[PDB]
Amino acid sequence: PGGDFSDPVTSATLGIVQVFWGLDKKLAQRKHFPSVNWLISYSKYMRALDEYYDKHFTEFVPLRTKAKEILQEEEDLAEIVQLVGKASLAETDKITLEVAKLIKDDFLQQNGYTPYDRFCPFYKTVGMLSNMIAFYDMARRAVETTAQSDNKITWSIIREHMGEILYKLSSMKFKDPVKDGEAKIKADYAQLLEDMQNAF
Amino acid sequence: PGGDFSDPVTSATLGIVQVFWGLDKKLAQRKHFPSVNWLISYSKYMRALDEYYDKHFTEFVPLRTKAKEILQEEEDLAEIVQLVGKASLAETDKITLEVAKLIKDDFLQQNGYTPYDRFCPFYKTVGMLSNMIAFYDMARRAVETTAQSDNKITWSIIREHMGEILYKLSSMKFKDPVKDGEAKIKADYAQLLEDMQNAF
Amino acid sequence: RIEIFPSRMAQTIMKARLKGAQTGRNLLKKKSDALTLRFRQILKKIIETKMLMGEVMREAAFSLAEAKFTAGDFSTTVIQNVNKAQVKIRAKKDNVAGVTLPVFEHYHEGTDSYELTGLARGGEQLAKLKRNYAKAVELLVELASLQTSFVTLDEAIKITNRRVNAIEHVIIPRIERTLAYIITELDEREREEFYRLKKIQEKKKILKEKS
Amino acid sequence: VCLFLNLANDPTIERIITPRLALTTAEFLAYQCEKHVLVILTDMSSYAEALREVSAAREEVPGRRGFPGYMYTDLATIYERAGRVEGRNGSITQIPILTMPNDDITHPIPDLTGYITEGQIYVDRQLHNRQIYPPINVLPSLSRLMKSAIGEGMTRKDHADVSNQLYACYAIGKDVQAMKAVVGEEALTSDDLLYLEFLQKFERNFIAQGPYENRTVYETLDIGWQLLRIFPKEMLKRIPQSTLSEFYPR
Amino acid sequence: GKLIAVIGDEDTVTGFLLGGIGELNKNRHPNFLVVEKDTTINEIEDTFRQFLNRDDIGIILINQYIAEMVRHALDAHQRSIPAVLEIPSKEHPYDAAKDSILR
Repeated sequence: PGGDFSDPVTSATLGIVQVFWGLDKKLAQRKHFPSVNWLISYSKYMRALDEYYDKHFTEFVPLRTKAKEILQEEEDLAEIVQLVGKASLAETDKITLEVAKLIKDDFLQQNGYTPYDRFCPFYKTVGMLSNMIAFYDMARRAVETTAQSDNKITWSIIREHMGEILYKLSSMKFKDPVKDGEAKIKADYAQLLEDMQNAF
Repeated sequence: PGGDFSDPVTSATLGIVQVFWGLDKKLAQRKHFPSVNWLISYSKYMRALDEYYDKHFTEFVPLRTKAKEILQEEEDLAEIVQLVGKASLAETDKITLEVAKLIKDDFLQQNGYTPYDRFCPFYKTVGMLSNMIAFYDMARRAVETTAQSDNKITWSIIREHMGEILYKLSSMKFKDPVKDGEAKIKADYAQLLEDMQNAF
Repeated sequence: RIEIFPSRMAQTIMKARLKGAQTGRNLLKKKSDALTLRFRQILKKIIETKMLMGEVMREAAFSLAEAKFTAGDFSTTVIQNVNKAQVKIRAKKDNVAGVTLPVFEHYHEGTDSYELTGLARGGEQLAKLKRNYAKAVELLVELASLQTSFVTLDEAIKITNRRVNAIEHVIIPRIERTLAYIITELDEREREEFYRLKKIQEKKKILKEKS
Repeated sequence: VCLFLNLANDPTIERIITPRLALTTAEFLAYQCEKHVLVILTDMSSYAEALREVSAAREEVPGRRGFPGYMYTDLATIYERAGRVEGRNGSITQIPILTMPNDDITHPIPDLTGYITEGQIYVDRQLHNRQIYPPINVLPSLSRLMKSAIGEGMTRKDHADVSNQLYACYAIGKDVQAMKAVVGEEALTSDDLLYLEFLQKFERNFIAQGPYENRTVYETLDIGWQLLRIFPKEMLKRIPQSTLSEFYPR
Repeated sequence: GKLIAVIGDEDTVTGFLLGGIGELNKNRHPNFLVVEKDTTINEIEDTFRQFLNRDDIGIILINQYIAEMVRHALDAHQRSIPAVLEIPSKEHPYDAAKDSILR
């Protein structure tokens, strides 16, 4: 009642169940579907599933450990922007807020009535997550290795030069089940553009 | 720790008892022992003890009236420094923030397992309090009457020059049970030491 | 946006958090008025002395013409012979409401590099053209002292004006709608205790009526 | 004095019959023997726990915060035994002294007496820890029938204006007292320095008076004019010139 | 910042060098720049970048007629040091450039 999770029905249920998909109303006041609040939600089959995950998708457990770190790093800095402002941030934090905004818009948002996002098989899930985190790790080396000395990459030159590549990252959700093997290739075909653009 | 003054056990008790030594949890988290905070604690046997205090320890009553003023003058100024900073503070105000900090570490702090602070007699209590407020009264005397014409120290040259004398005030809680005579004359020793410094 | 659980003790805690935030406005708003009042009076000192240096530099420019009428051309003698500076500045510090203001102070380590300029034709129009321009750099340092105080004040009164409004719009309404949640949730416990205690009294009359 | 004790040992049912006893004798001395009686009721917060205790003895269900629902009627039976009547020269006035729990005015003991009484006097812990007796702050305190009390025939003519000016300068002087902390002792002007020197003498000479000094209402206004004389003219805007011309030059 | 810099004009700098603000350390640069009729807009922009990056320069004097060309370069400079002033020319009187910071 009232969307409050301090309820004798809800709080009694959370002591019994293992998975909790907390739906947020503010994620429904904007059209962000599904509305699962990634901060308060949890699962308890983590240790029970990684024995399945080192057999079929052998790279996915290091991915969610960073993707959950990026989404919490955004929330710890979102309270700074509304009080202090966006102009006073560092460069390792402005790359954090924009990759996490790419995760919330491409990976987390999912239209249920469109013909392609009404069902997403798990190779498409691990596939499009493996490129949005490698892009986060590649943009880390552009800031951390060239740190202070040279007139370096400061991420303002990234967003104007990667405008074709960011449009590839924001369009990975459009892969219908009319292709199965080609979607795994285009996940790496988008990666080879991501491979070379950090060199140039 | 809880239901500070609105709790049926505590609220019914304070309408009956005369003395209330309120132990603070915040002083206990910073390991300030004893954790009796001086703002919400009270005693009501202050009119009944001035007949005893005008007979046996006649120095005491004008000191306890002033020592409670300095402890709140720091409290009303502690909320100033955490908002705007110490940089625009006055000089009659900075002489409160050092002596009140000298009160909270020398006078109010007391170790119950240390073999000399496990029981502090009342001549030792009136003794070290009469020096920490005479130090406050002489330093108030220096800054106020000599102001804006004479080149009098605005507390920055005092705090480094009294570094041996401020060590004598902070080490005054160490005399014991192995003296009473020596402990009494050392308070008069440290008082005549300060009378030469204020003659400068 | 709510913060913590209602206990009858959190209400006194949230009123203490509200009390510091209510006095976090007026203690910081009046700082933002003390900064703006000096910021507005420096701008009047900016505008007044900027039309005052325009008259001094006009007088120094007419002095220049006079010197050239008397004394040849010095547009290569003066330019070539510079080695060290005769007028220098040292940055001093000032403050208003704990905001450190950079300010400039001028001083002359005077070794005159134009001690002998002219000296055969002119040299009387010089050392009063020097006086007309050393008085000009006397004023242009004093104007630049107000320039560097003006430019660092509004970039330090913007960060104070944001800290006031972040309290007024983000922190104070969040505490106040937290405190409204403490009141209605504590009223909902009192009806639960009222319904339980009235039900006991209704059952106590049932056993009394049979017995 | 008709002093009525009631300790914490003697029964709690006797706390209910105690102000009914005290106001019965204060209705016989006032407008049955025709004299002015001042009734002091303390502690009026300790009355209501006696009212709460006999309520649960009758197996009655407690209302808001444990206190009974008829407490606004029960406080009305003893607060409204006051005032003065038509054909009788006596009167009766009440000062019911009560302590608010956890300094909360939203509590029903200082709230239900606020709907029915005519102004409040505040004893604060801010002035008490500053060693000021009596620790009464006058900014949130108010007397709703003080316009009627004072006047020309009643105390003297300047009472309505010296209290209006002493309240104004204390409010302004409290605001500049924080700017000495956060802005600077040098940045404040000469007039704001004068409000600083007013507040240091207002809290120590006007409010602080000691537990045995009986200042009359004429000695009170003379101390109030000494603290207004430190200000020059044309700042005392609450006092008209018809009374400011006499009392200021002295 | 201990030096005063001047970009000025031809008649402007020879009055200010007579004031005593010129200084030549032969390693780094001269602290002034005479701007004549046949110098490009780029050369004014490099020396403006020189004086802003130099540590000893605390004040930058410049005529506003010369500052009208490098106006895009000095509208981006929003620091407290070095101060930049616009002084009037022999021909060109006055008004613009700091009130962009305050309208």
